Amino acid sequence: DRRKPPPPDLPSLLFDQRIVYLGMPLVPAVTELMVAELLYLEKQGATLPIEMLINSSGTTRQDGEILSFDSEGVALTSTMGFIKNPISTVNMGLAVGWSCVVLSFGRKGWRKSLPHSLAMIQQPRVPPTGQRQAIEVHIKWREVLDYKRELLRMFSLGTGLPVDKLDADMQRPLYMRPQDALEYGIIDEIIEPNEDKAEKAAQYWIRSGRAESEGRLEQWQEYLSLQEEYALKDSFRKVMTQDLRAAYRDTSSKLLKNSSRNMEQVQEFKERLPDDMLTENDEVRLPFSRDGVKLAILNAECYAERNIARQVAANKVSVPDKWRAAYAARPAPAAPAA
Amino acid sequence: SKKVFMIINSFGGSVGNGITVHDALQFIKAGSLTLALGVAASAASLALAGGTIGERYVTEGCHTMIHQPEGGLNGQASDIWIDSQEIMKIRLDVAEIYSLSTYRPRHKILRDLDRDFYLTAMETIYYGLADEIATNEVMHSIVEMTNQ
Amino acid sequence: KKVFMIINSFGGSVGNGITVHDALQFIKAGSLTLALGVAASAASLALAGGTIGERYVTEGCHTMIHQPEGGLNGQASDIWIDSQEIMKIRLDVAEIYSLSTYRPRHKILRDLDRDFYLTAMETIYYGLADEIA
Amino acid sequence: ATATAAPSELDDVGVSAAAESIIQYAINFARASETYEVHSWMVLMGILKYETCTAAKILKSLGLEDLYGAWNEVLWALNVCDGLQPRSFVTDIKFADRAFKVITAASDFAVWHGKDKMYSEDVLMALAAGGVLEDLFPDLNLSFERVRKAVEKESGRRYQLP
Amino acid sequence: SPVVTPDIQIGHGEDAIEMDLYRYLLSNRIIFIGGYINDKMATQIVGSLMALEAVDENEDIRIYINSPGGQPYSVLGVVDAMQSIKPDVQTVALGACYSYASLVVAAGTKGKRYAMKNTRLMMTQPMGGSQGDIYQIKATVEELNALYQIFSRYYMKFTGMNQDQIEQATCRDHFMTPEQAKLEGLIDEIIRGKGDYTVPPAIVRQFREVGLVDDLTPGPFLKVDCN
Amino acid sequence: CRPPGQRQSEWVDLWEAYTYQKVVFIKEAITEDVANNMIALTLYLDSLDQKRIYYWLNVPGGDVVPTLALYDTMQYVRSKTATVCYGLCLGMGGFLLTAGGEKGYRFAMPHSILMMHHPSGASRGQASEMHIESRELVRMRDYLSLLTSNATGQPYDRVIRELSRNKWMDPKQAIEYGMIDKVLTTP
Amino acid sequence: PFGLLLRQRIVFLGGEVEDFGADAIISQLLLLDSQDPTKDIKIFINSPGGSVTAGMGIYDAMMLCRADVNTYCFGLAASMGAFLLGAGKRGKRNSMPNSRIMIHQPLGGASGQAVDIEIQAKEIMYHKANLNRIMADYCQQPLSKIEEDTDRDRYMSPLEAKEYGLIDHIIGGEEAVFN
Amino acid sequence: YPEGRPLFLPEAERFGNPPDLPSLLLQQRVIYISMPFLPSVTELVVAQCYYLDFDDRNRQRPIYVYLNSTGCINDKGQAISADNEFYAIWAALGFTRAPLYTGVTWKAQNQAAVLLSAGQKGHRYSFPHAKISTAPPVMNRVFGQAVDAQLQANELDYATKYYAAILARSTGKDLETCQKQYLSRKRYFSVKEAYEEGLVDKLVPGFMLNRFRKMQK
Amino acid sequence: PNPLVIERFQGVVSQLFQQRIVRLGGAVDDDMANLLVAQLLYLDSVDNKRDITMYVNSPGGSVTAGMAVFDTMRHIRPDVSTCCIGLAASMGAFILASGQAGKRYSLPNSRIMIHQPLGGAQGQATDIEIQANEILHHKLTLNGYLAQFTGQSMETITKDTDRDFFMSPQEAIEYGLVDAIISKPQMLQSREV
Repeated sequence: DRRKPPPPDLPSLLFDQRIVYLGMPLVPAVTELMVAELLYLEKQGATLPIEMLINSSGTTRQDGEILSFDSEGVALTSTMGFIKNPISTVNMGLAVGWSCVVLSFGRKGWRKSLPHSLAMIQQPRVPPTGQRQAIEVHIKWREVLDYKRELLRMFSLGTGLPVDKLDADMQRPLYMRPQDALEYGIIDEIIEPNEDKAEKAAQYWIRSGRAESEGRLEQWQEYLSLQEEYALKDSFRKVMTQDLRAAYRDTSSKLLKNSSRNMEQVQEFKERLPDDMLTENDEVRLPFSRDGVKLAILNAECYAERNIARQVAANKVSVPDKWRAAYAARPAPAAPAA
Repeated sequence: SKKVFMIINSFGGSVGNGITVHDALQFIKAGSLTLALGVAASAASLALAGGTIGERYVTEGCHTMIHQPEGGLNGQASDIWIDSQEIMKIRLDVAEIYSLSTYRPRHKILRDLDRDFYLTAMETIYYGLADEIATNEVMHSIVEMTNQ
Repeated sequence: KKVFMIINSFGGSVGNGITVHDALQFIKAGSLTLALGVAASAASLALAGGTIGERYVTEGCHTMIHQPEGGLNGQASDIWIDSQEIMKIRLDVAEIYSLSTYRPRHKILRDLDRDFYLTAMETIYYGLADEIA
Repeated sequence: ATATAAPSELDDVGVSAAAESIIQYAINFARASETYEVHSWMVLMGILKYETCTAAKILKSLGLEDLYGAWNEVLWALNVCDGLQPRSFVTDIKFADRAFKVITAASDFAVWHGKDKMYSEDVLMALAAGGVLEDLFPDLNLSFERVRKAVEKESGRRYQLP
Repeated sequence: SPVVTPDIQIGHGEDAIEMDLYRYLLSNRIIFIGGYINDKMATQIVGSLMALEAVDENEDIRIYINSPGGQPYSVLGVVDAMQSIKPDVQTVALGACYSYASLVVAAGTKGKRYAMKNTRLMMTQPMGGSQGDIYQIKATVEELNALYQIFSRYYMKFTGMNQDQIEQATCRDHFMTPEQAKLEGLIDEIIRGKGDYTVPPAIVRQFREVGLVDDLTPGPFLKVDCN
Repeated sequence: CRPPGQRQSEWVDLWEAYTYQKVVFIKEAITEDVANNMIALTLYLDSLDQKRIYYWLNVPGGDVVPTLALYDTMQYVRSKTATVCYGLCLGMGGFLLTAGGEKGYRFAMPHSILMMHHPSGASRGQASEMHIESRELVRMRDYLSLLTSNATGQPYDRVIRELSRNKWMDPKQAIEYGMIDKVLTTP
Repeated sequence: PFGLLLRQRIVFLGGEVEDFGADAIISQLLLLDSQDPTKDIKIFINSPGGSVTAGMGIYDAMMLCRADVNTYCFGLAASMGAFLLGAGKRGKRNSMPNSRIMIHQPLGGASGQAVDIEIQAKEIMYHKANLNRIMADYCQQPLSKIEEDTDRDRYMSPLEAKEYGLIDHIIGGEEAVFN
Repeated sequence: YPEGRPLFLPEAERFGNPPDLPSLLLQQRVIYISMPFLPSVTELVVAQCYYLDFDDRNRQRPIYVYLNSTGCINDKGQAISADNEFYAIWAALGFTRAPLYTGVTWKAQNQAAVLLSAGQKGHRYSFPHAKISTAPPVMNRVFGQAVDAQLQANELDYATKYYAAILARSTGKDLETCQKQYLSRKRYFSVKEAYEEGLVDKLVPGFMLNRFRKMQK
Repeated sequence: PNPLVIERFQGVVSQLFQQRIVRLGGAVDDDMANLLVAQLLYLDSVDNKRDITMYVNSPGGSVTAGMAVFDTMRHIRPDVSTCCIGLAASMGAFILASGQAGKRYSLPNSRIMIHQPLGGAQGQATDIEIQANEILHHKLTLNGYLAQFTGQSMETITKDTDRDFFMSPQEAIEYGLVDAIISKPQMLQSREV
């Protein structure tokens, strides 16, 4: 203790525990320190793990300000591939642009993240040229193509997705949830909160009585009552549009044409009966809704307030004020108005 | 050093920085004691709720301001539709923290998050953001335990 | 003993690349030049100025090769004198590259006409690097 | 544990052709309907589409003789109650927490039933243990004690449970 | 126009040259409202309303409104001067209306409020700013409550709705289509083209709220399920 | 040059480590503030010991008046000097190459860009004081040409005609013009 | 346009009151008095403020007019237009039924020498004392009550402006005034 | 690995004098405020009273607070800060068991003036030619709706209620008396009549005029 | 620049009113759209049967400023013949597509550029999703109107409108922006044998 001096500040304390903290955005001043930090830890041993924290907006700002290029993000992942020790990276909050590329370039199985962190990948930003010549635009576009393909190359080895899949989602800025990053291939597991803090906080609200005495029971009842009224509202919206489709199929049954058999000859020959096709077109069957449930009892509501209408029969010749179209429309026996 | 003490006195900033300080305090094995001075903004009240339940102290002159985070930028037509779903998801993400730490319903958090809602020292204890009113004695034990 | 430096530059004047070029040959011992990310015109002069056999490059690194640029304004006479300055500087950096790539000089002036970029594959074929790290 | 959540337990483990066609019908149905999750209610979708299996004759003795409409009744129940909202793209189709307990119990019952290969009645027994037959058909009273006596009389073998 | 806007006028005659475009349109009892409604152009619209009042007392004075907003007191002076004249005023809505230009098109006479197909209307509470000491903060909230109480009963007289529907609409930023504003009573007649009966997406969301259209049968409308 | 080095046992900065090794580095332009630190450094090394001073220049240009402050301190000290060129010396920085070390102590890299031109100035106001500052700029022009004629051995009438316009030199022509003494090789 | 109302002897006072905009109204007010000293002159005031030096010239121009004057307040009247509102002839003062009236003292900045500060300090107090005693004549109000109401920076609805004595009649039959 | 224990005046007298002028004042338990209430300067004064109550042996020596600032209201009248920052100052200063001896050099504009009377009674030190001002505080630029101006009116409502509660304990007046006397208009106070009002009590200790010292000689 | 260019430009525009030709030039602003609305209703008053040759050359502009330009052409009695000179924009080619079918012309060297409308959102969290619904109201109606003009489907429009897409006059006939190409007959150029 007497021979070893204490660390003078906070980044020197995290340096002694082999913890690299990327808390600054990707500027050229901070990238020369990270290639000096990772190369110094390789000389102290190629078997010790390296802890890495990621908190930056990448090479650009979140509002759209271009402060650097995307090429400094390429040199950051090159030192991770040149090194030969296991690296455990932890995403801390924000991860935009090249900050999630170095998050995915870690060792598989040790990529960690917070449950409420933010991850996003998008296309790199290009500064304006300033009204230069014509042939420099094609070389500048080739500089975009070499840096976009290099970004898709480093993103494919960290996740495993093909190049054509990753290029289509990168055209728009797609934000990634920590629950969504597991199936995408960004991280490997979710850092859980302290279980000792969870059971002590849950036992404090029961013993002190603050979970029921401060009016929480009357407000949580209104949360279940508003969810019950919202579940009653969309169910009434769904039975009305089902009766509209049932009335649409009943009005379509009074038709005498051969337009349905023309589509059967040009399409496939297997399913001549209504059956499943295992594709996008999942045809629902609405008259096959005979539930017969004796548990959904109707409430204390009487339907005697419904008035009596005219109830015009179906065999009528009365037509509305429309343009004439009865050239081949023969009058049906159930619908003479055609 | 089984307990940490961080004085919270700030006007707040971005909502992404308030998420990181709340997730870090609920991760360490040591105890986390949070004391606020002045106000607690949207980036500061998450650190107020990030402490353990039982040792959240606020003074008599302390206030608390809860509001939805701002943002937005200029872009194309479909680019605004992507980030507006993100701001609505971040606003639902901070509503999950206020409903878990204060045991409030989810529909009543978004009603108070819709406008700039200010709180006094009395109604902060009644809401659930803090635990009890701070005094001299609750911080006299803090400065004497850190000497050894 | 052996100097080891990281090469990373996306901009800057090429006149500073001549200062770091002759400083590398002033060292009696060998030099290890390892390029990462972007290598501009001032950075490629330090990349080609190293010892032959110890110039490393990664798979994702690129090298930018272009002619010098300058800003000229003033009287009519010193523009003509400074026009020969940018011409012979472009002829000077062509002779710097020619000592390493073992190519004829007239083909390098055609590549120095416009901006020229190289990936990790044809950098070894053009002699700016040695192998892939 | 979660080591069974892999396609090796559905293909590299000995499963008869009557039972493996039910699980394979549930995988591509979730892919064609653009929701890449497998629920316990869509496992019952497969046993009503393939009437040539032996478990389809158990529902004939229980009171479900109308084959085609009951296939569309659970398809209507999955639309307005659970929802068939399409998501964007998921490569590896994930299993739900309710439907994962149906698969590991059907393999655990086959040790107790005395069958080395997975049969189509084991899918019906594991689905009835979760209670998905009671909520879909409450008027017919699809209890767990009724289906335990129906399979033992049809197959002719006493099935023991601890 | 980024650099300059030329004088787009026409005056032609066999013997003498006529006036420019805005002077000729003002002689035909047509007033144009363009740009920000500050205190300077507020005297131009009121002063032209008093100019055409002395010419004829029975002809319908027409006012064309195309403004993205304006001063709340300068837009207040054009409404009450328009309601204190003899002849009727036929209002035509042009472009967009943001919380102040939607008031003057609703302040027209009943049966003469004509809105186009792609006009944008908006109704909100008035904004403002706090200033200094508490004797002026209490004067500020009493001023914003006075501007809210005046603009509340303006819509009650011209549309005939309830005060609960105004407080639920002017609480947040609410943009209204003319097909929706016809139900609210802000306008009287919708202006369409040669059989132009396209459905805006605000009515497709309104059709989704009542249960007429679902995701399986979208009908002959635009796609709305891309949320 | 931002990371420091060592002298014999402790950490010292890189420019100050060569100060104890009697090597002077000049990397920025010659302005009024950096010339106050250079002429105070020449008097400090002159008071300690009497050896040859080395000057490495990277001047891209500068003013006339602070450059003459550094030139007059080379002849005032009782020690010897030696100017070595690497990179570029433009404007008044090229004049400081020919300040001292005339007896075989002017070295240069083979790719150094040299530049020689007449000095300049700017001062406006009254027409009567414009004649006085014109006499100051004339007396500064011929005096700067007289020092380059004596150091390089060139005739005085050729320096007025050539250095009035734009003139640039490579190290191959700097040998025959007498501006430098030797050229640095690879070791 | 504006020239059509000029031949019908109706002028407009719009925008911020400046020194260049002050004498334009005074020059056209004396031209109407020289043409017809019997016909009334209707003015329209819409001003969000102004200087106390140039605003008093509009008040002296209406007092110099031999014919009667009529005022009309539309839009805003903030600290300068409310003084010119009541300054007309009693019984011929109309306005809009929803226009706002602001009675507040004028503003001013002071800088310079120590003797220079105390000169302009009592100058703006003499402007405050002169504006209070002039506005108390046509309002039929006591001086102690009208000197404290101008200190409060709160606007005035035209409903309570009638019994205050600043205005006489309201266009609209006095039922369209909203609180 | 060893603990970084602090050293105090009975222990650090052998380690020499502090090098910098704020560190001489920190050793003498004197806090000199020469800057208005910025968010940068309020963090050091919280750590200063935390250091004085960290490892003090007696914890009874009076803390001298010398204030010279505009508070949160500048000379032009706008708010460079907000009134909630002063609530962190009084809650941290009054926490310690040591008495608070308060002094003023020149000025105390509406936030430092209520801290001047908030010290220990009987020891309010003041210069004989200073200026004291008590005015109600203002708010910065806020652009909101009608209900947004109401909640900002409640923040200044609690500002006058908290500032009058300090003046009622110091001057010995009622709650409504301090709102009518101090927190109504922007007024100023001299040194002589503030002693009769109850703001200050005496002058600085050891004060003597140079002309009165010549009269003794 | 100097007003002498503006005075000689004001003369030739005034001669265009005698030939029933209106001018849409520069960026579509709020004040310039009001100058073009008043000049369209006047040409109907002298004759309600003759067409109006609309000159369209605009590099951009506001979205709601061009919305008043669109619906005022469909309700007037004569058809409006729209021509593309130089460059069309997102608010420029929407004027080009709003013309009468069979009378939309173009030059073979002009550029037709179409994309989704720009803009931005700033304010509170509820102010973001409301202002996002304003741009999506402008996104769905321009894609709904372009499907009726060109005759294409709804999904193929938004796949090209979401990015900046330039169009050639040779492919504009096959797509549906312009109906014909007005050009002089070429010279009888001899081949190289």
